[PDB]
Amino acid sequence: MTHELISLPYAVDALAPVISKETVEFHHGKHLKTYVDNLNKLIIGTEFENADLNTIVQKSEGGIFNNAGQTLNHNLYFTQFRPGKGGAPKGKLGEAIDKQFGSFEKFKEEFNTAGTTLFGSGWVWLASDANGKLSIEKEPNAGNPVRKGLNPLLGFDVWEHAYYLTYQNRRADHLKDLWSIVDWDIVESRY
Amino acid sequence: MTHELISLPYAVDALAPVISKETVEFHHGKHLKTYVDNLNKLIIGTEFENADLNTIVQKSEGGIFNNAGQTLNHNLYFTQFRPGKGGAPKGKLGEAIDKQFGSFEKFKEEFNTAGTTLFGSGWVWLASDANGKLSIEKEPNAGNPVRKGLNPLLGFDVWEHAYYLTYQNRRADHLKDLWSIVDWDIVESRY
Amino acid sequence: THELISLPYAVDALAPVISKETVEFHHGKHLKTYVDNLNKLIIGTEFENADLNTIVQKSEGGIFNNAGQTLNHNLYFTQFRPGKGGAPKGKLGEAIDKQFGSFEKFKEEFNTAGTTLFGSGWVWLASDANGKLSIEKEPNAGNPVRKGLNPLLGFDVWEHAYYLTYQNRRADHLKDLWSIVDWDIVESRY
Amino acid sequence: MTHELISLPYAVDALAPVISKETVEFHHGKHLKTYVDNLNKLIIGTEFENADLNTIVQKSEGGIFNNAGQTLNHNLYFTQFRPGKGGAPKGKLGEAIDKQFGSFEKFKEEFNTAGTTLFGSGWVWLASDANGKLSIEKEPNAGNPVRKGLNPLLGFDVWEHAYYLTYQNRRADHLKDLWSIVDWDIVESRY
Ligand SMILES: [Fe+3]
Ligand SMILES: [Fe+3]
Ligand SMILES: [Fe+3]
Ligand SMILES: [Fe+3]
Repeated sequence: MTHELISLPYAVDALAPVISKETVEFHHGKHLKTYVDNLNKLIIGTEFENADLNTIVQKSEGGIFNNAGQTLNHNLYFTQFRPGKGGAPKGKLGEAIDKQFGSFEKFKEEFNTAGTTLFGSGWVWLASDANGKLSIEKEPNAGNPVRKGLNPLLGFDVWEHAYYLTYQNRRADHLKDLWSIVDWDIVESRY
Repeated sequence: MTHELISLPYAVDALAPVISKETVEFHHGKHLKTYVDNLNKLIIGTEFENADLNTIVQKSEGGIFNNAGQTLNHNLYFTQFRPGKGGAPKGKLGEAIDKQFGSFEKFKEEFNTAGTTLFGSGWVWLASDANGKLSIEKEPNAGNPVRKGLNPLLGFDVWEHAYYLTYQNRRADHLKDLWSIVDWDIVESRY
Repeated sequence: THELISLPYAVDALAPVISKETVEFHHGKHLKTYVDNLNKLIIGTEFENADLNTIVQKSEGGIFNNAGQTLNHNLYFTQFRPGKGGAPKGKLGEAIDKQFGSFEKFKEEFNTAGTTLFGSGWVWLASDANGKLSIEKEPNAGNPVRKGLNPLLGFDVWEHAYYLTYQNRRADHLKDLWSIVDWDIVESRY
Repeated sequence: MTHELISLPYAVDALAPVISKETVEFHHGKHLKTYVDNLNKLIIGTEFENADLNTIVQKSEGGIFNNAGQTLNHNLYFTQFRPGKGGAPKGKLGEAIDKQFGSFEKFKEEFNTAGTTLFGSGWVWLASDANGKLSIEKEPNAGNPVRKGLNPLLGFDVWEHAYYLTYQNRRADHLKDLWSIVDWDIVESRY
């Protein structure tokens, strides 16, 4: 079986200046493309050869997991952003964030802090369980909450390639700027 | 007339990371407010009391010119930017830039270079004469091309307060980044 | 070949008037550049082996900009010391007093001059041959030695000198500077 | 004790193009400075306030360890390079390599492979034990062989910030180019 490189729902420069055209090209066209190609080559002749992506992330180990996890991570990452959006979440998700975190602003800083204190490469995930309970997951390297049976809602990539060309060492500034391009209509639909 | 501090056509954090929320707050909320306040003070009891800003900039000198010039400069500066824009110019302007500079990319390095070589405080302006001929004007301090009878189209502020909080001494990096927030629709409309 | 002067104090010694981050950028990046540029530009010119003062006195354009800024900062950074301030004594103390009326009066005029300078520049306290004092407003890279005067005390009003801590509050910064001025060093220049 | 930011034994642009002037400015001037500043702040009032770097790396945990390990890692990193060097090792070290590795070229490929396959952020270290035995240690994130009682000889930084501005995703290319700027006289002196 074969996994495909996702098509971006927007132009490569649609997310500037928070995510530059150059970053999109490298992040999507080089990094993600590599994870997809690796995954495809590594699952041949294995029990994951014909499994759906989520099943692979939940059960694989080693190189297969690293590539499958990164593939799922970026697929979700790239499709949750849209220019001219941002703002705050409404409806179901919006209510749960206030109840569990007190307010959207309070949740944002906890999210940002989680992403900033994650040492090295990794991901910060907003996830939920079957009951709708929200949690903030700090996932080192290729980690994803589906491995814990959780539902990944919003993920911020803190691997340096996600922001280096524009922010260099200023990861904190990048995380606070990312909220401006989050399409909550897409995120709410994952809840 | 009473010159007013213009309202921003976007949110204070809309131009991050090229121009951060803090910088917009000080640049617009503090520096520009001071120029407007000083201008309103100095023209009292003078031939400029009831003149429009453009006339003041073309005919004044000394303190009146310094504040009038900075007011006009910043009013044009802040209104020319937008997030999710950038790119290249189109229409006659884009056409004129190619015809007169060879290409947009050549225009940029030439504009960037003028900005980086300006010693001290100043502005670099893309201006047009009555026939649509373009020129790059290096303006020390509060200078503006309208003083030469030209039409100011796009201006980059290289006073250190425009980029210090984020870039410190790296003026060149700041200039390179500015292109990503230029709303060419607005600039084309001035042509 | 000119060198980047060595600070006679720790980088965080002048905080908060001049923060640790500012000293690092002002001295470690800005001054270094003016020096690296001055060395480069004078190579193969009549100023290749002249002394800094003569360069600032005869230079033009690029060479002068970097020369004036190097001399300017050299006197700037070396005129401060933590826990000093106060008032001037001896010769200079009497001069200022006689020529300005009082020290408070002088500080006032000096602050106004610095707040008034539009754009980038330096406000300088200079002295002529007969020890007559004058407050010189120098745009950009200017320095009183150009006019054949003796530079005693200079405040850097380029925005990079205070923006990290004071942003647009230049006046507040100039009022605070007096607290870290080492008058003993200023007297030694008069 | 207050740890200092090490002085570079060469110009900031001496290592270009393998390590650009900008990468040195960001890598040494921003990343290393932050790790040092952070370390100095965290150790105050702790059992490590007066301890030497190696001791801190060997016994500390959490944030102190992360910053101390990165400080030690980078100090050895920046000092082992010199323009106009490279080549192969000689002496007791050049001998030990050829011996337990086959040849310098065979050690190189092995080292390169270690660095390219380390997933996420980390360091690849050539370490020596008490008897002079050589080993290639893959250290994730802030790891250093000193923590294991070994002697660090040559370390390549594979955190993306070490090569992204110039190589972007091409880590393998960067590791290949690193050999050209290694000063074996320095390395040899550590054995
Ligand atoms: Fe990524
Ligand atoms: Fe400005
Ligand atoms: Fe300065
Ligand atoms: Fe590093």
